[PDB]
Amino acid sequence: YPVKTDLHCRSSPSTSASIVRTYSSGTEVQIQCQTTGTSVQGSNVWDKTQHGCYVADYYVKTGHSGIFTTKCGGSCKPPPINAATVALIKEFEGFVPKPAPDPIGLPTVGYGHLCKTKGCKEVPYSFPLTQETATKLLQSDIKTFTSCVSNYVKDSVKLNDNQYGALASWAFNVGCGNVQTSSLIKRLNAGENPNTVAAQELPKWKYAGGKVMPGLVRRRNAEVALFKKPSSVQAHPPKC
Ligand SMILES: [K+]
Repeated sequence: YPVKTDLHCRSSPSTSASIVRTYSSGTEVQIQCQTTGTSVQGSNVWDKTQHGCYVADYYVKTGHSGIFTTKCGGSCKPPPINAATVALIKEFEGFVPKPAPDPIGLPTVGYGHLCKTKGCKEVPYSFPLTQETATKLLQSDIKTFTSCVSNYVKDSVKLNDNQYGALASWAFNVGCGNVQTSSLIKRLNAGENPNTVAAQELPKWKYAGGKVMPGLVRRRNAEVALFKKPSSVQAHPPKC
């Protein structure tokens, strides 16, 4: 069932409970079970979703007002990437304020955003982009990659925000399928010291067309330096 608005998914069926994640308008939810809690726009019905958190049923488009399924009788979103990670991706992707005017093939904008159309009008920000809107665009794009990193790395392997951000930057560059089959993920999951794994594995990802690319050597070195940058903030597994 689609949510009718940006809808908070809470740890209990209560507007006072902590927010586990927020579903954007139109996102599909599957209802495990329903319960009663805080009245929202005249309905006290709350739905437990596929993520194990609770949403106000008023904002889920089901065709029902009352409880219609099992009575009851979460999983934190990966965090946004930090400032240092954004700065690294901007260094290596550059900044493009507007799409090339009449492009051959699909253009880029912002910080390495590949457009789906030549006009790129499906991007939800006005052209030209500013540093602010390029960053928001990047935070949206990077969700694919923080999601797959956080999926493939075991939850017993704690990564700080710099480590997580470095992997997100790598993943964005190489794609999730490559992350999944990487020795990097394998060695992290075997319990090897993360900084050692990163330092040894990331520099291997330097080849294009059988040829070592200086730009990739440079990027992997910057990703290694970010990975090893000390932090006491845990990013993986997510906390909420
Ligand atoms: K995981």
